[PDB]
Amino acid sequence: LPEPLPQGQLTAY
Amino acid sequence: GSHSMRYFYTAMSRPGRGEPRFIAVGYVDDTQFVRFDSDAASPRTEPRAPWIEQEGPEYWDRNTAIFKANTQTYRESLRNLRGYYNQSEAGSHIIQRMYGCDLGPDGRLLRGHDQSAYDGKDYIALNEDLSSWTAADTAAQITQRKWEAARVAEARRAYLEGLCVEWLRRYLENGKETLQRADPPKTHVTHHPVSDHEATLRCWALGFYPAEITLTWQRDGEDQTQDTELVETRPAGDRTFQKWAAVVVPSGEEQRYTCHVQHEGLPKPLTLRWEP
Amino acid sequence: IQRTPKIQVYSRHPAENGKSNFLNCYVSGFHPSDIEVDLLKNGERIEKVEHSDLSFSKDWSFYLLYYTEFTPTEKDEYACRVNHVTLSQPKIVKWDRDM
Repeated sequence: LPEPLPQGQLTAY
Repeated sequence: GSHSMRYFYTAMSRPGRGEPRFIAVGYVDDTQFVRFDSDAASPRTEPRAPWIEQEGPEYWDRNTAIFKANTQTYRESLRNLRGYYNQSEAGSHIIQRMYGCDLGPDGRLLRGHDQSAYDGKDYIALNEDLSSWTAADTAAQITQRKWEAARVAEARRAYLEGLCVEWLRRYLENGKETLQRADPPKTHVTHHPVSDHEATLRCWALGFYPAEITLTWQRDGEDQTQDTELVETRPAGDRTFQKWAAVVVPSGEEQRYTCHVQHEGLPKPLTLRWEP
Repeated sequence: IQRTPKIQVYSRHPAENGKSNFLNCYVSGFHPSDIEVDLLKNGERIEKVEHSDLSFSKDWSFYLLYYTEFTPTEKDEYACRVNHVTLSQPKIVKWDRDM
């Protein structure tokens, strides 16, 4: 299973 | 013995040819079990190993949501990195990410991994402590600061120590008949005369799983590292792998050479010679 | 900045004339990921060739397996044709059953 999405938004590079 | 799970993300920009493509693949050891491709006619997470097919629709939709959201964020990230490096909007660039967990033969978490590259060069990595970052340069330091501000490492650690390990153990059980089965190499030595006083000895290893293997030629019990031609281990296409090692030997000296094979599927390490 | 692909052409099983097999072209060690790989039968491109999903090694370089069913004979010539940004001309690698 891949890393689940965080509560807020994914942090871009 | 030991086991690992890995996800590999590749995001590729292509100015004038649509939005950046995002591809994700998942492996357990040397077995791929999942794919996602943003370029597919209908992008969705897809099974690539028989033992993952039993997972329910909630598994597949969760994966798809994750990879779809990542697709969008990686496009933003590619724009960001282009800026960090003052690069033209005309070039194609690539972000890669590899992450996952290792287990020992227990199997408890041995260590977590989370590493990224830009255009094939190391960009940023989570340290072994799963708490701090190594940035490759001043651009990657910008990425580091915003990951530090967003508590990214904390999230990475929780995943790597928890769900990564839990799901790896689950896959290892569900696919035990293959994932926890080592297939030994089938071996033989071929002889090819090249000239009147030299011949090639090629030591073959075929049908093995996992890919980890050591093939070495010795002359009088001494390793021939610099004189051994060693091809890259290659997949057969049936889960198994292939490799050969070759040495050019003086004709008549063939029996002074021994091939040595090490693989986890072997009851014992093998010593082979040419059998005329 | 860019890495040229390693190319191996080979069969899944030991080649036996008149016996159905799989012809493989494994390209690896390359960067960036865009690559063109054709399998040739007597110089002519084979239709319906499949490939593995894009993945990469620890050094970040990409690898792919292209493959199709084939039935080896004594007289049929098989090859891989590979193009990449690193290569000025497409590279043809012939299948040698002893390789």
